[PDB]
Amino acid sequence: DIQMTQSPSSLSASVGDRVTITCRASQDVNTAVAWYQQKPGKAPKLLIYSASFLYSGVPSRFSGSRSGTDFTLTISSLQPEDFATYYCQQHYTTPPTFGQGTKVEIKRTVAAPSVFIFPPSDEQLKSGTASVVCLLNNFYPREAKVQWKVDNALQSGNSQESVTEQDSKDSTYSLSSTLTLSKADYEKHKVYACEVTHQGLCSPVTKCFNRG
Amino acid sequence: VQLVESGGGLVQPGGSLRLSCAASGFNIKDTYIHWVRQAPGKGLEWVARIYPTNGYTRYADSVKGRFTISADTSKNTAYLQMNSLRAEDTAVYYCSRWGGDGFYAMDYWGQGTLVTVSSASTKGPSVFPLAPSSKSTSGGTAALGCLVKDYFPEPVTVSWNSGALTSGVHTFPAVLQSSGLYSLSSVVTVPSSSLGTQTYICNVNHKPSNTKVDKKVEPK
Repeated sequence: DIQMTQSPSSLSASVGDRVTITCRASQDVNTAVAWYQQKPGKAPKLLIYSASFLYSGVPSRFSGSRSGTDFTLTISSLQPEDFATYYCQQHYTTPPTFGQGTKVEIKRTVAAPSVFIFPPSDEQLKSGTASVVCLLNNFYPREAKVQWKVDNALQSGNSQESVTEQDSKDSTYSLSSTLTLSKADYEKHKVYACEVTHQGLCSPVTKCFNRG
Repeated sequence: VQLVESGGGLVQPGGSLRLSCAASGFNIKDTYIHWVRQAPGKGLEWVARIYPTNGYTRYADSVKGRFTISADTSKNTAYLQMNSLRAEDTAVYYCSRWGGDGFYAMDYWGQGTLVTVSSASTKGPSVFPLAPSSKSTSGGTAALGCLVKDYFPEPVTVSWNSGALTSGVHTFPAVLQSSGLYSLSSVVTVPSSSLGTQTYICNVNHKPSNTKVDKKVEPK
């Protein structure tokens, strides 16, 4: 079963950079190699077939190359819409096998999150659980910190983060952080804040509300 | 050309499932068909294939003897009988096709179906609005959303004003609560100049619990 060894496993490049990804087959595989791009949630799209040919509907900026057992996909001018994992596959033998794949993150100018905080709904509160949601919108880089302060008392073990894969147009990210509390527990406090720390901020921003 | 995976969801360890791959726009006789699989956060592992004319299949060690690919030439369809299922075979299940006779790249794929292999029960999500701030800067940009909470398994699909509102939409990847249940949110940012006037409604689909909520996120 031919192995396919992929380099790198991750890559940040900027818009209008040439980036290049290499794939090394264990045994020989002729021209028997295809290059597919998979976007978040979406299924893989063919980019290159037979190592050097540019599938129909694949923008010219993509290109492929074979030097012996070493295979090279090249993005001549990287575009935000290029964000994806890209996988090399050989089909010379069964099983056709894949590289572990290469995560291409676009690299743009440092961007400050917009923060919004959302009190629990009336209708959840009637079901004896309280969901407080802090949102961070359209920042760069993907690296942040959100802390939760109830009546200025810091919290822990009672919040859960989730980050969007990098937007395709503006190369930015967004983050959701969720504090949960029994209606019982929630009603024993008034000042809900979430502290947010990020590169684009020369000071931590806190959004807050009072229960009322 | 189209390939449409069906018959994938939740299933007990040990249990059975039969994935359906519906072709249109080309005869499945004239090509090979593949079933490639993506475990959560992992890469593509190829799983099996078949030349619908003869029915000559090939399978991967991990799945040999346990799974069984077949093809109904009449309905233009391919099947994956899956048996002795376990935590290992919990992944997305794509169905693809080799090109012609001498161009053996995989040019067309389904959208994929999530197969989750738990014996935990299916559970239907509640939806709750995330209502735009009163403060509303003065007229710049507002946020608003739907929280979607306590469903099993994945996946959940959220749209907005039924497909009519796409720019500014951030449907977060779901997070697994210690309860063993899922919750995400979806948020859209919009001109604070328009909170009353315009209507914003999130459409929540969870097929696992045949759920269609159309929640109208009002200011407060």
